[PDB]
Amino acid sequence: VQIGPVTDLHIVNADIVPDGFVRPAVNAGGTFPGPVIAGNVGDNFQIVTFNQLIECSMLVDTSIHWHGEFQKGTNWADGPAFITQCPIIVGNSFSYNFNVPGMAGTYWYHSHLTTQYCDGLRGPFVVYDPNDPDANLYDVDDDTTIITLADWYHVLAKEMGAGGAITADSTLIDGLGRTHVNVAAVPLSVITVEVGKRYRMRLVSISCDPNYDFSIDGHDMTIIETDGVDSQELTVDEIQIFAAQRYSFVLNANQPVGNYWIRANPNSGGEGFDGGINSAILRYDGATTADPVTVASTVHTKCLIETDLHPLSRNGVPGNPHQGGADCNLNLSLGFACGNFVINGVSFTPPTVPVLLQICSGANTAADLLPSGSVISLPSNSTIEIALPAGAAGGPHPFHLHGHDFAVSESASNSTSNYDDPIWRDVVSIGGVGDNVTIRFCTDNPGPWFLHCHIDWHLDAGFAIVFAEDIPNTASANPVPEAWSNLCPSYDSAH
Ligand SMILES: [Cu+2]
Ligand SMILES: [Cu+2]
Ligand SMILES: [Cu+2]
Ligand SMILES: [Cu+2]
Repeated sequence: VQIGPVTDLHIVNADIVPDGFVRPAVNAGGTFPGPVIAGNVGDNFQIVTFNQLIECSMLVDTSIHWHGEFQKGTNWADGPAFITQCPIIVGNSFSYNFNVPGMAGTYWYHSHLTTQYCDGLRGPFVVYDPNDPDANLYDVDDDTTIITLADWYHVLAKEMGAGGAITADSTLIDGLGRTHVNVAAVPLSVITVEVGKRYRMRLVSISCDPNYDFSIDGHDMTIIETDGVDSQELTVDEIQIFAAQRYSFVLNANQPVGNYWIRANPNSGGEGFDGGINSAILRYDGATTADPVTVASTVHTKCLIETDLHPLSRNGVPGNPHQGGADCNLNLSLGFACGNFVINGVSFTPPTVPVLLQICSGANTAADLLPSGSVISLPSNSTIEIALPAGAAGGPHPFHLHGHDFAVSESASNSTSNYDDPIWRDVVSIGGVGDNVTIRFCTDNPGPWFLHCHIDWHLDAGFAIVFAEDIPNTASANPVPEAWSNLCPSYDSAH
């Protein structure tokens, strides 16, 4: 279902059984995944989030992030708990009121408090471009062509331990799928196509953890969008999609009428497709209603390599064409030890006062801000470079920056930098030991912006820092509604 751009969104508890196993959940909009929130580029979004949570097992507080939305001038509406706001308490509501100028494409929204989004609060967010340069490449782009991939757990997030290797109990495609262990024959999702039509498939990772090897038996996929960024056409037969990444791909339904397996193999949890785990069904109108009997190609011959992607627009790369050819170039030490992750030797633990409130209250520099050593200040209108050399315990880590997208100057498993025409995106795999994934952006958005691994269990384990961008201009750029100012007093009073 699609709602927005002006909408209510109730946050409720519900037991659900997507793989046949009932357990508690925290749901946005009553459903799993949440309803698609949609608008057109430049629209004003006004999302009234009513917190009606009762089940403490998964926390009754909440806070919602709009993933890949820049939130310029509205840092207060970003969502990360104790970064830009205190959580909303049960019984209250809060209006996320923001614009999306300049942005179109496929996004998502999730709880940004603790590991709550694992427990169900996740859904797609699409900004339609009425002048999409890609439009002519397909016949169908609508709610039926959104494909979410979700890891699902039989153990409540709050009880995961942590960390501590944690693994999912099934893979859900459009909210249905089968349990990895003692697989029960429960309903699979169907994606219906018509012979000869081309589809804009919007592939959304709403994963708390695993990355997926995504493929469709017998069919090609032509990538045209990555994390909101129109790309030149790239035809692949497999897509490794990491947590919180998005791709639009054109599917040309050019195979014989029939049933074809859709496959999403996670990097942990159940391996293979026995009993139809890691599966959904691509069904042609006119096919018998039966499970597919198709097989994957023994070797995928054109799998997505990220260095093959290039922006549709002439984005280029900011700054100078050599490592550290930036106004402010950074290299972070990313570590894991004794169950916790560190950035520059500091594991992230959420502050009592949100970083935004700290700045609004009078803080002027990173040194003034809590948590100590968990904030790096950035000057305005400056080319930033961030190298994120991998090696920390598993891995591969999908790093994500709030309030910005970025040029991927260096990709996973390839030590050749691209300062000419690399894809821009908002979440990127930093690959493996010896890799040196590197990103560049320009500081044109004052506010405290989260940078973290998007494996939620790793975020909770402290793999995060805040870029406090243009601290002196942060209050003037981001005026707050009284409801925002009411959040922390209500929250602290209740706790
Ligand atoms: Cu996110
Ligand atoms: Cu985000
Ligand atoms: Cu990680
Ligand atoms: Cu985040």
